[PDB]
Amino acid sequence: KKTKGPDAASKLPLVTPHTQCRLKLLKLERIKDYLLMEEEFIRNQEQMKPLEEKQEEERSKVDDLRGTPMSVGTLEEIIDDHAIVSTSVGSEHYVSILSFVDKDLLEPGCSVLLNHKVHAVIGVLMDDTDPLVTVMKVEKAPQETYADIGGLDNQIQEIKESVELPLTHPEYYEEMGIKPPKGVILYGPPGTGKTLLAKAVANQTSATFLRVVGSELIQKYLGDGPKLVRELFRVAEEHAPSIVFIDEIDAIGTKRYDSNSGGEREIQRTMLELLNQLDGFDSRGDVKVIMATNRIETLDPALIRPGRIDRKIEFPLPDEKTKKRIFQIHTSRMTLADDVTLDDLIMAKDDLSGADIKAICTEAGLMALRERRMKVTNEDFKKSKENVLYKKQEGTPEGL
Amino acid sequence: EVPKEKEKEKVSTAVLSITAKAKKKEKEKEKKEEKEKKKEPEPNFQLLDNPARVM
Amino acid sequence: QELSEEDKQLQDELEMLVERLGEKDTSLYRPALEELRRQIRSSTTPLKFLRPHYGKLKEIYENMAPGENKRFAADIISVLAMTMSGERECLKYRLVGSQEELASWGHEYVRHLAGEVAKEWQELDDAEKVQREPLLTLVKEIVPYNMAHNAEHEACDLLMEIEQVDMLEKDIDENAYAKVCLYLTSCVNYVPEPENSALLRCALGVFRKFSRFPEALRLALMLNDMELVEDIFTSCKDVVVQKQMAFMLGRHGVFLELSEDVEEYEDLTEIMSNVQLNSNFLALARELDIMEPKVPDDIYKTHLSARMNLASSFVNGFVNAAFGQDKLLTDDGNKWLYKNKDHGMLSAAASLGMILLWDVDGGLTQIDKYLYSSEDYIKSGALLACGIVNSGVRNECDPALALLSDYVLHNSNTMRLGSIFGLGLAYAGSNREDVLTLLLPVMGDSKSSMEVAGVTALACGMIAVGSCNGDVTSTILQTIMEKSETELKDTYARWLPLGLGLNHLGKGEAIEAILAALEVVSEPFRSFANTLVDVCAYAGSGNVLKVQQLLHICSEHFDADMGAHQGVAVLGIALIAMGEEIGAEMALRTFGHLLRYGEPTLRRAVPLALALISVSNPRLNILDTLSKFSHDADPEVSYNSIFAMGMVGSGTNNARLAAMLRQLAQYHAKDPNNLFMVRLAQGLTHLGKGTLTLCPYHSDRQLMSQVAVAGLLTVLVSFLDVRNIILGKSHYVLYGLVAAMQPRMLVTFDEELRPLPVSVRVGQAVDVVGQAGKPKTITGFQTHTTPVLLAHGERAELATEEFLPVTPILEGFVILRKNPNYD
Ligand SMILES: Nc1ncnc2c1ncn2[C@@H]1O[C@H](COP(=O)(O)OP(=O)(O)O)[C@@H](O)[C@H]1O
Repeated sequence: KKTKGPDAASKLPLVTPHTQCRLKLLKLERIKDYLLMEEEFIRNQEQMKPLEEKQEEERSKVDDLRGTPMSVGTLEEIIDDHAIVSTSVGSEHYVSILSFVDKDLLEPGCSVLLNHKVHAVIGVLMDDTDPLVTVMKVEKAPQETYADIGGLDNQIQEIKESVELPLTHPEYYEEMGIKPPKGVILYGPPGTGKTLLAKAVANQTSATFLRVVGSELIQKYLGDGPKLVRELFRVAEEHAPSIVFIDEIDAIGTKRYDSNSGGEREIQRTMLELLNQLDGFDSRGDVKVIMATNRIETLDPALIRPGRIDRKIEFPLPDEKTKKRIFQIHTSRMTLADDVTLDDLIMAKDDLSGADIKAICTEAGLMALRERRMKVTNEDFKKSKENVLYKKQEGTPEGL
Repeated sequence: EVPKEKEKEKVSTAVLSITAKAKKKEKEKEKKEEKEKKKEPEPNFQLLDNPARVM
Repeated sequence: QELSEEDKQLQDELEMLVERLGEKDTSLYRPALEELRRQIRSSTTPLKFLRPHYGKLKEIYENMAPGENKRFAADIISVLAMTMSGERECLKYRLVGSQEELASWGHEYVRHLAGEVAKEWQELDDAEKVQREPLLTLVKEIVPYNMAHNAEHEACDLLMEIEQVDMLEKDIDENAYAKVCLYLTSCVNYVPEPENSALLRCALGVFRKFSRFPEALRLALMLNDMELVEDIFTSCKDVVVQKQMAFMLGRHGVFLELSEDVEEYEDLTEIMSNVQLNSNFLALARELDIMEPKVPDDIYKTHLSARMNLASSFVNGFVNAAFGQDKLLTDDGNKWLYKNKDHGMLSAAASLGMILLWDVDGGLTQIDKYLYSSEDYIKSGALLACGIVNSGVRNECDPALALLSDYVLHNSNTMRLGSIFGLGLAYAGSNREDVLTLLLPVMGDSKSSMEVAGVTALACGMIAVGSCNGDVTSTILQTIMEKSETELKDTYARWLPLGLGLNHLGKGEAIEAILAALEVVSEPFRSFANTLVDVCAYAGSGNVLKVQQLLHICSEHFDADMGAHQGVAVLGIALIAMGEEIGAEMALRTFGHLLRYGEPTLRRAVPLALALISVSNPRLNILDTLSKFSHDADPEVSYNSIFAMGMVGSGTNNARLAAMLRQLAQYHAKDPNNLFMVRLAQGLTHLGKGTLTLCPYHSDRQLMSQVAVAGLLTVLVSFLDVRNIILGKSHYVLYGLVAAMQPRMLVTFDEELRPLPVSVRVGQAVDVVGQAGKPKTITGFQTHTTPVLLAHGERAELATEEFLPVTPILEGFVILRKNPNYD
């Protein structure tokens, strides 16, 4: 019922300075002038019409036969000449449309019009705007790019190779006749994991993306957690081949829980449906499933096997240079200071992750805005360290 | 008896900011590079032949 | 509201002070303001308290006796006006003020002062040049402050607002000049022409001062001033800068004609002539193992006819272009052309020359046998093959001129056509007086057909591109006048305006004289010709005014059918501002609305502009939109969409796009008209094995090479109406891609000019930090040996600080020298 959405927005995010300067001013003037010229173009084309030809052949033949009164009902079945439509209050009509028929946009389970009196379909509402049962493609192909995250070059190269084995050079193993949808099993500290998302946006630069986080220990009798994701990756194959990011459910939803029976039925269903979908002998498609976790220990032996789920990748903690790069990225938007106090905040620091880096950057601006408002607050040199302590790392009575 | 009709369908250009800045430069270059017959004489002093529809 | 206790106490204290300063007797006026100003200029290194005292402070400042008291009073009014500004009261008070050292009153004050100075400098009339000097002195005081406190980019903003980039040169030091110049270059893309040339000239001035000649040549090429290019080439003297200049001219394709008095002149003219281009390109292709001749059949994936075989030959030539290694047309080539039917032998031989392009020695010997062929089409194709071979690459003895001796003006139409097109491709950008004086008389011939005259105009335009050749234009106009209008405006006179546009490419302004001379022409062809020459001359400028004129004219009904010039307006829409990413992707969106609600001619021409925007750049949205519109009802619209996909994927080897074209081939297997050009699109995608890109934007994708865009535009002008012309005869116009076909890999030499195996890090290079004019940041270091295919979005960077390049721009050719700290 959903194929694509009109992407006529996000007007050139590449504003090079992202700070108020003449160059950025001039880029915006070119942006606005083009908007003015495009609007003037379309308005002049629609107003200074190519030709006046009667009632555009609309009101003469089709509009009158469509009629004034109408009602909307879903279209159920298709037959060679007629069409089988399930209208409101459970009515069912077998009529051939010939006025304003667009068979491609008609489709089963879509809203069509009924002209009353002689109830015959006369049109279709392609908008409809109610495909809301299971919605996971709403966040498809996220705009985040490689440049958003730095200092992770080894992992970026590894994931890029693992996901550019398809798309790029598919004939490579098409000739090798394997077509492996191995996916990637991602490790990493609990202080990260939404980077398991950030490193995923590198592949999200191509095709769409689906996310299943937390899901459930599929107590549902039908199960169909992984099975519905199988249907959605089939939908992804219908679309541009998407990836499935199941961070934290490859861990909990697929736990190496070591009891055998009487175990919430996910061990029976979820793990067994995961390896069926992860085996290329059952389902085709360029879909690559990114299984990311923060507990490598709970890797189920089915998930452990690289024979079906290959391309194990470990996410380590950032190094000194990586900490410098991520701090530079996060403070670039805020113009931390003119003294550039960069290395003092990370030189003695250890076990600091991306979420902590983002938090301390945000809190540095918050503390400055609190009362120390001084644009590039001269206090920021040490207040960045003041809010990098911020306690809140870990707290547990004494036991020492 | 005379319509005095005009079909324009003309809308003015909405040049606003930098096009208008060039227009200011265009201003910089462009700076150098029936009463006597209507007051008294209404046509009421005419002569008419003997066939004349007059109330 | 309850404020802070100490804050309220200080507020009351300042209230008492301002009341004292507002008292009647002035004997206490001075001490009150002495006390006040010290804490006024305290927080900047307060202003909240004096918010409601605007009128009282204005009265005190006006009432202050002239002298010290008045000018401190004007000082305080100025530093407070940054908050209480209904106008530039800060600057009016400061002009009345002391004009002593201002920079100590806080960074916020000096920057508000700088902005207000820029406003007044723009506001003051021409007759007012009294206060301009004090504002300039204030500017020359704040620029060092900006340089010290990393505010050089807004310092550049105010200096360009006041048109004082000349003293920007003298003030800027090299320690921060690189980012300032990058900021200038970025502003160049959007500034209109007069200040655009001004910023280009100042950028040349900075780089000449700081001995930054390699990037200065890049900027000179942007300025398209060959005189300044020669001047700066003379200015630089070192052997390393001399030889990198010669690479840059050779990579651009324009030959610089100089004297042998310079050192190592033989190598300089050789590397400018691209003699070693072919040898290096084959050597790198062998090193990548990408040399095997890829069959058009297994490109087609035939696991599941004369024109179709012709398309197969053309795509085979596209794939094996610049290689010269293809036995399909070499061993049994004579059998293939004999088996070929009708008009295609000329194109098959030209395709063989495409295989042998840039291969002068090998190509000439392997085409000499086919030169003496029996069929006129094969002979003409062989001559065109010779011109393709010598195209782009320059030669000392220039064999093309002597080889095309009788065929240049030969009576046979096909033989003359092949020679003329060959000479045009050869002398493209040479601007040679002898070639011009030999081909323009051929232009003046009356026995040649209308399309032959058009091809002569095309050859003259591509030879004299961006030269404003007056005699070429006069001959063009005279030939148009002599030809009768009725037979002029049929289907083929569309090459004469193209030659005019090429000859005045990138110049503008003077086009008024050409269009005024052309005004005598009747509307159906004049309205097309003047628009074409205008958009070609103003290409790469971003003229929103010109494009909205094109938008207005294509908005007309135009329904003998003069509405053809709506198409060239569509091409002009993309052509004017294809330079940077902005101006191309909203132009793309404009094309989408054109297709969304547009005339049949408009939607016929839109895919051409779509391909022009992003040739050789496989943008996902472009590929999707073109694929969705490839199945439109209008056959010509489908043809343009097919070719647009081929062009945007040209020289990319994009696997998913190739799969889409294969699906299109299955879709269009029933109709050969779409089928053979879908094959053509696939051959374009795999052209040169993807080694040579087709985008005319080189030198970090920001320089317009006139010859390449000339050949590309000629192809798109042909593809305005291929529904008539490719079906009929124009199987030769497709060979204009030689100009746009340039390699996109890195060839590293050394000071002794030997191929270095130095490895570099290659990956996506997009802006991360925009705080200033920082260099573009690269991510994804997939480092390997130096032959690396440079596509859009991604750049290259040296792996280590061990080999210093002649220029930081890393594409095409580059010399790497050992760093003094290399160890
Ligand atoms: N190395 C990095 N560079 C840039 N941004 C990062 C980096 N690491 C994390 N981030 C950003 O910080 C956010 C939190 O990252 P992460 O540590 O993955 O979250 P969590 O710890 O909640 O899983 C992410 O959304 C990501 O965009």
